[PDB]
Amino acid sequence: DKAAPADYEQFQDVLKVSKLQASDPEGKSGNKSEYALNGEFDGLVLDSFYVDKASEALVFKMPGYKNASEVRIYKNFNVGEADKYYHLGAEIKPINPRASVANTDKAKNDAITYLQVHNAGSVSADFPDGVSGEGYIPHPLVRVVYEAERSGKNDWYWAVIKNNAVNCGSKSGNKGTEECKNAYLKLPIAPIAKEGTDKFDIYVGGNKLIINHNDKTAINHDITYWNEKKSYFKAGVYNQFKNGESEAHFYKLTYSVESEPVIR
Ligand SMILES: O=C(O)[C@H]1O[C@@H](O[C@H]2[C@H](O)[C@H](O)[C@H](O)O[C@@H]2C(=O)O)[C@@H](O)[C@@H](O)[C@@H]1O
Repeated sequence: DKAAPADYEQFQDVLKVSKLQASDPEGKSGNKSEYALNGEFDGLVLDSFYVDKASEALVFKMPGYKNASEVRIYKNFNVGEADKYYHLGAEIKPINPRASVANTDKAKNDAITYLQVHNAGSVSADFPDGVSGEGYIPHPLVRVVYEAERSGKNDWYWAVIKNNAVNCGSKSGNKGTEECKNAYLKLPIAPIAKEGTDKFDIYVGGNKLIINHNDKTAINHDITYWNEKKSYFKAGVYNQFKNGESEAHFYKLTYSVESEPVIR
């Protein structure tokens, strides 16, 4: 039933420019495993990363709080260039995500992240693609998440946007500040599909973050405050809930560099 994603033409392009980071839910190493660090995914099939032969879905699957199975796209890109927009396209079906979160500990821990724009560190700093370095702050620019319930909305996708470039980590000395208390916009994108897939396109460039869902722009947000941070894409599952396992089927996942975003 399970095959190597590298065998499937529709995923080959994105995999050539990615590595896989995958937690080991019962491993005792305490740091995630990493694979295809050279962008070569031949032979890679795991419980947490495979193609389902029948549907040809790329499956990311992961038990346990804060664990993840995700590809990390190589390019550390600048978000402030005119006419250069970095684009992550995905067509996904989350698999019974309400079941995944059903045994969680508290209402806030009821989320699953599918797509991210994270920072690698400063545009000022000389470190290569594919890794992180000086200037890194421990917050992604945006996560597209499923949330079971928020603000009366049940089973919607949300964009969790970091709305400043401040380090608000536990060792920052900043957690009490206004910037840190008010650091995020959490904005509702669309309910999860009743049937079929949900199509996402993220464009980052020209000092903008654009997020489309089913070809309709849901987020169109100036990100000039982030433009000192080299940024990069991740896609898969990453768990903000306890005591279960998440699963997402990606029927398409693409990465490209465009002269302009699609705004509609
Ligand atoms: O749950 C929280 O205390 C805050 O989480 C923040 O998102 C975290 C996220 O859960 C992962 O740890 C992540 O990738 O790092 C994130 C970050 O932005 O630092 C935000 O959701 C924040 O609103 C929460 O209060």
